[PDB]
Amino acid sequence: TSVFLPVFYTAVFLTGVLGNLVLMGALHFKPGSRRLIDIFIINLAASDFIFLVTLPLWVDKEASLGLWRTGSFLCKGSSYMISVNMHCSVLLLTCMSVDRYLAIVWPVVSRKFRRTDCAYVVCASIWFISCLLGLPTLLSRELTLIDDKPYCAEKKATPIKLIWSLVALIFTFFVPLLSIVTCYCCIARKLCAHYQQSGKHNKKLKKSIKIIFIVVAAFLVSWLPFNTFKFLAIVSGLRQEHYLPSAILQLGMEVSGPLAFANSCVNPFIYYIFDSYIRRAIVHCLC
Amino acid sequence: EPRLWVVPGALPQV
Amino acid sequence: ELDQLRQEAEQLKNQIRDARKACADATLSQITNNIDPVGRIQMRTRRTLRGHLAKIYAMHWGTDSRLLVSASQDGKLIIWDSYTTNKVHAIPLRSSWVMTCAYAPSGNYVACGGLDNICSIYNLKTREGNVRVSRELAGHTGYLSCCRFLDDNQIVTSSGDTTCALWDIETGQQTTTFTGHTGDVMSLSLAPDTRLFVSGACDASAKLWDVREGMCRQTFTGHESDINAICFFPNGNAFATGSDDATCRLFDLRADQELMTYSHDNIICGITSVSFSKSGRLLLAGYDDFNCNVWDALKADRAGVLAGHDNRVSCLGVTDDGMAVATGSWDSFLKIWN
Amino acid sequence: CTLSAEDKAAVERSKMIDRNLREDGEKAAKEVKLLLLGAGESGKCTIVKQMKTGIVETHFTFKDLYFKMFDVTAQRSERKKWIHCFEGVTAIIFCVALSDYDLVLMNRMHASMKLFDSICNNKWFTETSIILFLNKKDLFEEKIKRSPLTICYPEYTGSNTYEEAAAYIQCQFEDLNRRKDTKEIYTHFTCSTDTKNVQFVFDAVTDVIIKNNLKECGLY
Amino acid sequence: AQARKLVEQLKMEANIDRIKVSKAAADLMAYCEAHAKEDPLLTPVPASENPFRE
Amino acid sequence: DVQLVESGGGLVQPGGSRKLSCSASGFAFSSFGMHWVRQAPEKGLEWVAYISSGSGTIYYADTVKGRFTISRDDPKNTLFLQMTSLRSEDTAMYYCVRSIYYYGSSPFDFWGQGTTLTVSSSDIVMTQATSSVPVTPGESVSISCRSSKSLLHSNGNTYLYWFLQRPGQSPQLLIYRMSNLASGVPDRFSGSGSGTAFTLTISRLEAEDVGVYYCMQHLEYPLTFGAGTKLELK
Repeated sequence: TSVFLPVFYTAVFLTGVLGNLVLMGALHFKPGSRRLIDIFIINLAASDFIFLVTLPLWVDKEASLGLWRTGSFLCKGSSYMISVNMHCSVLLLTCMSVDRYLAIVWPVVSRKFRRTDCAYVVCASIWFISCLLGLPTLLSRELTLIDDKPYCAEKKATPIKLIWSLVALIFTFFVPLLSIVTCYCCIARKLCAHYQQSGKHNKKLKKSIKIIFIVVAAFLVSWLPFNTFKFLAIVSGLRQEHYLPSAILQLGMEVSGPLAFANSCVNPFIYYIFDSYIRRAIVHCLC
Repeated sequence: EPRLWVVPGALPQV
Repeated sequence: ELDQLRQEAEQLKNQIRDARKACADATLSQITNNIDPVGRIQMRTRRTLRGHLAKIYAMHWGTDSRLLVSASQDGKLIIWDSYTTNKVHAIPLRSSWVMTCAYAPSGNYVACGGLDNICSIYNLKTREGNVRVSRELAGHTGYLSCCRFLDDNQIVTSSGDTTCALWDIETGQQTTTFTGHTGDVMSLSLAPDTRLFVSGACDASAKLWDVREGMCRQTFTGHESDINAICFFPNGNAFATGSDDATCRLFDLRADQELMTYSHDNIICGITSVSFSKSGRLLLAGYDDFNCNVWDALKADRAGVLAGHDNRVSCLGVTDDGMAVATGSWDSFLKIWN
Repeated sequence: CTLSAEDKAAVERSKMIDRNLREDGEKAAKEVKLLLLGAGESGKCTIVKQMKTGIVETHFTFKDLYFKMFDVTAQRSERKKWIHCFEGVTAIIFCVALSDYDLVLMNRMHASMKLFDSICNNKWFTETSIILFLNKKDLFEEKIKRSPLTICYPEYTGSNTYEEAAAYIQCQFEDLNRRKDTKEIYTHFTCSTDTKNVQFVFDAVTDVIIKNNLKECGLY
Repeated sequence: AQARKLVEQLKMEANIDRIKVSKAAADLMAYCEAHAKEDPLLTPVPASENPFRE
Repeated sequence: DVQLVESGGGLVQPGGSRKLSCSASGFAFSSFGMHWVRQAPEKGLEWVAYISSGSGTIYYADTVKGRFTISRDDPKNTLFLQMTSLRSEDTAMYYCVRSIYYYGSSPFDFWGQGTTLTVSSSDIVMTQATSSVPVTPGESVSISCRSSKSLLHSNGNTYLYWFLQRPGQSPQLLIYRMSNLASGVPDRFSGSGSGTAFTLTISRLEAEDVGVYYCMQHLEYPLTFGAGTKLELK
């Protein structure tokens, strides 16, 4: 536990930093025409890069016990920036999923509806909305120092804040999750329908459906448990009933935390392995 | 309870 | 007979080479070592032209230095107003295999190329509200590669069947046919006085022809690969060719010799377009390495790099006054450099 | 706003021109573009007989689909300098006749294979599939008894049957692909029926388009 | 027939007189130094008479 | 074969509706702006309404705003000027005018034959010094009209137009942009100006240069015309 978490955290930090740096070097210098998914990929890589740069500054708390000897200012900034990146990750993933759905299932009305400038302004707007949604995180976090810096904690909430958090979670995770599930299931159904016919080279499409299934399974196993556990926490808090369970939920979020970081850090690896184009770009840039 | 200063931990809590 | 003809040709070729060598004692490499150094020219994209949905293969600059026509393989021909970025006309085309285009020095007629082995001269200034085909001039057995307006009625057309011809609008027949190229011709240039013209072919040679006489007069050699671009000097007694061997060679019609070679041991990409400046001092050429490079015309030293193209650049035009430079690449974009 | 009366209408005309060009390009992108190529005296007329200057375009319409073939048999020039126009095509149709293993034009099949592995392994063609058509099956049937396949390929070590010879020809033609990770080669035996010849084209294009879309999107 | 045309073409090609290259170089230098003043490319131009400015 | 035939007109009681048509032929009715310049029965020209290609921008005059509707039918090449609440002011000569706008265009190049409608009983102003000049064949004519504002623009060109309405005919454009001759205009006609004062010169007019001369400006919506420069054969 006290040693299980720091080692996984630092391994995730190392692998994420290396993968994001390699991706940056690969798709930063490249000759040709700009793609539509490339800007989404670079935005996701940039979001996940700062998702864990301050992570080594956070493992000190979980190293021995709530240690924050680095300073006092960095706690608020780190909490805000990892909260902003957490908000950015799922929204960027669902934007990518809906873009893929529009580009594959309906390449008749989405052929001209999606544009490079439109995608850029969507990225700017989504970054801005995530930044404004992360504002309560910045003001909430503060130091205590009551018992020689126990931990960098905050008051739980007010019932209005419980309602606000529940609404925000519903609008930022649940709706994107159902959108991702629906878009990917429709894409898989279309691919299976094209695959079942007696073709000649139709059997080479196993890669695409395999990638879809792997991405969906990884997202479901990583992001869902944290969100549903915390949703149970708010719904129990607002119920006021005797349904006040033990730290079984509290242990739930703490273990599920590293799961999200694992999904964030393994994202470049699946792009490097189960994809072309960037695969050759990485080896061309690395030399 | 507010004086207990519950620790969220890593990702933002409720 | 074959042996006698070969021996006579070889003997005459040696005599011609000896005559050429007899007029070369002081090369231009050491001549231009006494001059004020030319500073770096930093050109910025003043205006960007958008609207094309396919690769751009040729373009021409108007005499007013404000209207330019761009040829693209999307089936459309667009007249661009460079001052305000406005499309004056959008000419529909029956074929989407455009390879060349031309703009008459009158503002009334515009030419175009294609793979149909036919001419595509349209009329712009008409009583009707739409651009219609003035005349479909056929008679070539080779793909269109270059065409340039000389007068309002005369035009020299280059085709892929290793020959060139001079056409008339009303008759539609080749007034004079230029024959003698061993390889296919790809580009041609017109002298300022509109009396002589020189074309570049894939046979690693550029030959000078007379429009009135209708026969090859001067032959230039020295290139190590096929020539893809050519352009006259502003004075009119010299020209430069851009070949695929990553070297630009300037040939003067007077000395019948190559002055100097533009070489650099960093790029092995050929030259698609060659253009001069107002004073004939800048010889920027569009290479295949996704950008354009500016070459000095007297010192053979690079003095500026034109970058910002997402694909290989194949179009390069300079206005008559030499005030703006327009480059067109395969990324369906046009950039204006001042 | 620093625009005069004439400029306010010039920009409007430019906007209408832009919208018209965008609509025309969107309509053109829907149509499927194919290129027809072959060796000397190749049977390239079978496709235009089944379904119906230097370049001639043939077009015909299916249920919710459109096609546009291009023939360049009248060029007779350096192929390396006019092949730029054919980048981005949906597929390239290569017509080869099985009745050429003993005809002499040097063997015709050698020229056909040279053209095939020159066009297939090209700088400008690394993302477009190639569809291969084998013509004159009946004459091959009647000539395989008179002459064997060993006349053309000296490495043949099989029976002078039809199935083995056809399989050998197919693998020999498919072995010239050095870019199998990005390009696929479709091989079909042309029949007398018009539908049996172009149903294969439809099945090939309906998968090539999907593969290209997936590769562009990043899912393949 | 083709050889007869070829030998005649080179005969006319060798029939033209030859001139020195120093005079051509001097003329080229004079042309370069005479039109350099009115060259907007080499000589910088103030952003007052340029309609291509933003 | 270019023509602009106008249908509708006659005697109509005040306070009614009248239907007008501009069915065009001989040219593409999809890229030409449509105008409805009106000429008073005695003298004078004024602009009523204008619609651009594709029905993008629609402009109206101040005196006819709120009661004039202008529409065009691209498939039928017909233009409409349906009006409501007719008044004795709307008793004049109606003209249908085509125009195109691009770099080097010639707006107001063609004018319709006109239709007659009768009803029972900060704008730039253009002033002309004289309305009647005694002129004989083979003489020089100097016609000048002033502008309240400076017609010179930052782009370096002047927006001034000239017209010639022969009796029993339709106005014909002579000079556009103050320095460009229209199609079919002889070398005798010319033009000059300085931004505020504009002059028109005619040299060696034999018999065809007789009528009312009109000058206007193309700088704002109202598009006010001139007054009249009638020439007498003496």
